[PDB]
Amino acid sequence: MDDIYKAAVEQLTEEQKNEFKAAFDIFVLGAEDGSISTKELGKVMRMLGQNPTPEELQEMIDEVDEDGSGTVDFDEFLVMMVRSMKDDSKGKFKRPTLRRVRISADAMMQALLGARAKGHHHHHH
Ligand SMILES: NCCCCCCNS(=O)(=O)c1cccc2c(Cl)cccc12
Ligand SMILES: [Ca+2]
Repeated sequence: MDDIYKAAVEQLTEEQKNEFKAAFDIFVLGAEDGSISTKELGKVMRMLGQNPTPEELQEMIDEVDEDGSGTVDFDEFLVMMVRSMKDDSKGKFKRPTLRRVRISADAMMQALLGARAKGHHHHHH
């Protein structure tokens, strides 16, 4: 990924990396290679209530696939989380376009992370 994103991944503390790593494992749940691909990508999207097609799944991976690997590995999935975090920027001018569907990284992470304790009423989630 980008040098900046790469640094961001390394910057994350043990807890931060562990927190993100949880999504990676869940994302590649059953993944033979262990990386997140379109098949795995769609699985996570389904959990979030999204059902993107294979074409969309590959495109989504490309977003975090600077190397054009086509898949989101441990370092790649971390970049996605970092990308959304950016310099504390969210954006609201994007509006529904060239997609019509917007999924927040934080919301997605909670969907994947929220599979153990709590999750019934968030509360400090
Ligand atoms: N404010 C949100 C920041 C934008 C970055 C999130 C991307 N938003 S996204 O809809 O393209 C998206 C959602 C969930 C998982 C994704 C995976 Cl595993 C790969 C690629 C895209 C993914
Ligand atoms: Ca990659």
